[PDB]
Amino acid sequence: VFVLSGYEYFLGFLIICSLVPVLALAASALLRPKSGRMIRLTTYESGMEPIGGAWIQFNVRYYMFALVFVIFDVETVFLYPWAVAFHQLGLLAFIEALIFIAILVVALVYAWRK
Amino acid sequence: ATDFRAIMKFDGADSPAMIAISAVLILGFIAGLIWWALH
Amino acid sequence: GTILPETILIVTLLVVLLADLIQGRQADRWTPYFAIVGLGGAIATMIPLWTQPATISFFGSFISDHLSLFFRGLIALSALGTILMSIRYVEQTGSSLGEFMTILLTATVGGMFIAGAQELVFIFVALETLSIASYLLTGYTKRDSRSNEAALKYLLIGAASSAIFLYGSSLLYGLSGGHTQLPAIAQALSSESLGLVVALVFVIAGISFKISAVPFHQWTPDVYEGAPTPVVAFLSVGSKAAGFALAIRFLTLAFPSVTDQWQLIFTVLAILSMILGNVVALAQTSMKRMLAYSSIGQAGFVMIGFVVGTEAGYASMLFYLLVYLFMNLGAFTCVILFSLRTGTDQISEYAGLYQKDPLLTLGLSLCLLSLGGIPPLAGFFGKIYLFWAGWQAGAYGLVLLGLLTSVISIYYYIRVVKMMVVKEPQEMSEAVRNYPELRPLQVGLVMTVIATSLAGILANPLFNLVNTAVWDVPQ
Amino acid sequence: EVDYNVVDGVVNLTGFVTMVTGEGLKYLQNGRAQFYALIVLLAVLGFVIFSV
Amino acid sequence: MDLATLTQTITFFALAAAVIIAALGVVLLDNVVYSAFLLGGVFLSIAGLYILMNADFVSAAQILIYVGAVNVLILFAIMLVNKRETYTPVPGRWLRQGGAAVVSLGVFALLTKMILQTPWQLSSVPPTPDSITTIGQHFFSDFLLPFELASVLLLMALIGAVVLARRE
Amino acid sequence: MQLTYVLILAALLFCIGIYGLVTSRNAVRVLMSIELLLNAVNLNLIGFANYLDGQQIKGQVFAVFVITVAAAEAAVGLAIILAIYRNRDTVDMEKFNLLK
Repeated sequence: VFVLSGYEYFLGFLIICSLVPVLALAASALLRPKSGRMIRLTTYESGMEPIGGAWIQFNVRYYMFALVFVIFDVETVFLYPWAVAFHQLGLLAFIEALIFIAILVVALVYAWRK
Repeated sequence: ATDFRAIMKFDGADSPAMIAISAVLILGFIAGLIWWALH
Repeated sequence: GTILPETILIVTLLVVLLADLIQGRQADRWTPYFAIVGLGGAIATMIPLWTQPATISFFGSFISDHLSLFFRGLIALSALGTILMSIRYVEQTGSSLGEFMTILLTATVGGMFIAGAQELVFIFVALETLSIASYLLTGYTKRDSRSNEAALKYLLIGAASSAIFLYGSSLLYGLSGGHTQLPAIAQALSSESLGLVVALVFVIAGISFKISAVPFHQWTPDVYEGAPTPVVAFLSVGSKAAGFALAIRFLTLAFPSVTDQWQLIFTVLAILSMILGNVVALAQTSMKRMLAYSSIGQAGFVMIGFVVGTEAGYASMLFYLLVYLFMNLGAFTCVILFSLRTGTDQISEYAGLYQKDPLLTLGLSLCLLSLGGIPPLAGFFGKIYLFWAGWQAGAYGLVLLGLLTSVISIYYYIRVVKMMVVKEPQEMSEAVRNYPELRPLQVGLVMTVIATSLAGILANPLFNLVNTAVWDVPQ
Repeated sequence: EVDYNVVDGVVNLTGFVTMVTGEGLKYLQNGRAQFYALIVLLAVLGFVIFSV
Repeated sequence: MDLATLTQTITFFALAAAVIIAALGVVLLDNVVYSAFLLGGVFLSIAGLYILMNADFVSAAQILIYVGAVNVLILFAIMLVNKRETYTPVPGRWLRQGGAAVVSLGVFALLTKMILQTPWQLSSVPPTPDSITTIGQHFFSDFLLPFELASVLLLMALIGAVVLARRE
Repeated sequence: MQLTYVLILAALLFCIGIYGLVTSRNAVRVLMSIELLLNAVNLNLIGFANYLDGQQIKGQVFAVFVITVAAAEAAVGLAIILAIYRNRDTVDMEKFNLLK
């Protein structure tokens, strides 16, 4: 049983699109110089050589945004069928969903004030 | 024990062996009498 | 439809938002008050819908019979006491207050939902609200390594146990066709089977993590040491009450009231819990660790409470749990009030306190003694009513064993009184030499100690309560 | 001496036994989440073996 | 005995092999970055398995949340805590594994013994395609409390993580 | 394509997740296994929904709530792990043994 009708192109196209990179890239090794491996493998630090140690001094400046993104991105999945069923539902489900959205906005304001 | 130091100065009474063969007699005495009593 | 059973919950929910908004605008407000006000208003809203109307269901996803009223009011009182404790305890540490009470009220709303639920999805979501809030509050003071370690370990363990519960719930949806309800689930499958037993056991694993039963206990000791203390005070009482309400309302009603092997499993867990907590707390030096293993043993007493379902074992659980609320909150108020002033340390530093602060001594002594089953005191009546019920049905080994483990637990409950009373001024510790000698805490301690010292003889008014509550569960 | 040793020691031994039991059972609690991961789900699955 | 049911079968077994291999890669590989990317692969393969089972919304949501957001969060948190993975072995490093293995294996067999013993109710009716309007109806007819309450769940989780990872 | 092997595949993910849950050395590598367990349960639910209860899908909604809560809980877990990395400066989970 398969009622989705609209697939059997997704599969083959996932195949052909997973096959364009591997094939345009395999049509490069057949015609290209080989490796040149001594000093062309070094790492680009603007002409000079890297200093050493090579750490990053990690920060939450990019973690916290992923955190709040996970929150507000889980949230949207609760809204697509709401919008799509808003024809059938009508009232008392808009009143009941603006609660969801208002508590979301409270979370947004919390993250905003910090 | 070491607290019982008076005219009660019997030496061979605190050893574990003598305590054992004293408790044997006392327990066997009460046991012979409880068997005598039931029957 | 029928939001009237829901009012209490959403009422508390309202103030959650409020206690963030005033905390987002002012950053220093009087939020400790009127949270008490809304919790009192909730417990007041419980009376009009206690017995005046009949039991009703929201949509079938939520039922509000007297049992749910009991557990909801209980968890609300636990949150109230924990707030009254934690106001000037969390302020002593360099941390906020608004997010704290927000999370505490959120856990409270979750546990007040889960006591009246009969549907799988909603059970899981409420359980996860309470669990995640606990995961946070365990690590809210991240300046210490042990707090964060406990929060990590508690989070990971609880996530795994919840996933097991969730697998079992998936199976129970699977079996009997669709049915995500609970009265309809134990309605289309009504016979012993392998998969039903697997689902049973996984749900037992999910619940025992909440009610601290052994071998599902290893989180309680480490977490109760590491975590903030008033967090633990809410955690034990509220998480247990939610767990036991879940146990009844799942195993009895939604799950099955046929495959009654779970009684045997709870006998095993209660036996092990009594034998473990009361024995291993006897070898400790910290209070919070001792209280953890105590809580395990008290859970074992409760578990023999409701393993004998005859309309009195369940009632005995309910009463003893109401009573353990007061008792344990009083003990935690006393250890808070000691750890604030100068001490901030373990059992051996309580010595010689009867000269400095006699009020705290009265409080903690009465609470600890009630936990061990001492006469006139409420815990004694709770334990003897447990024994009455569990003996009436025919469990003979459990009664003797629980009695014996209470006789064992009195030892480590009396060590603290040996310290606080017997130890003379020639044996004070360094902490008590320089002891000096807040308001909401004192009034809470009084309101708690008078209860645990008077709510044992004044018992008929709240045995009628519980026996009115427990007409509803099948048996 | 039979009273102070053969009678008293036998019952004080009860306290000794239920003390050393507590001293030696806490090692079950070892401070390892993986040991709980073992004796949580292997703590059960014995409860299924004598069930069905 | 058909071409349309054959593609479903071949795709299903391919996706299942990918899932198993990538999960074993998550769990066995010493390096953890490879494990994170293979975890993303597991998520994609499971989202492709759901489509065979007439669930498209939840499939797109798994591709949108887990691999999209959570996996990125893990790929941040992992370089937050990389220090050349200098771990010295313990003597019982094998022992624990063995225990886990047999325990885990038993569970599988036990679960398998259920899955092949119980008479499932196959319910021969064609499923419904509109698996998104129906979920909208269920969020406001049956499962409304979880909607309204997961709201405050997400609020509380934000409030928690924001004040547990904050640098101070 | 049958319900039986779907259930078996989910149980195999469950087994593997337990193996990674007990075998783990790191602390971020445990949430990965937990997420695998949650995926397995979702898979069981979707199978039940397709075969057993189709005309009103009811397990798909429950899987939506599952992926929701799992995302939130993973968020909170990584937040805790970021904090323990501040103090102990590692994630070797066998160094978090504060009991003997």
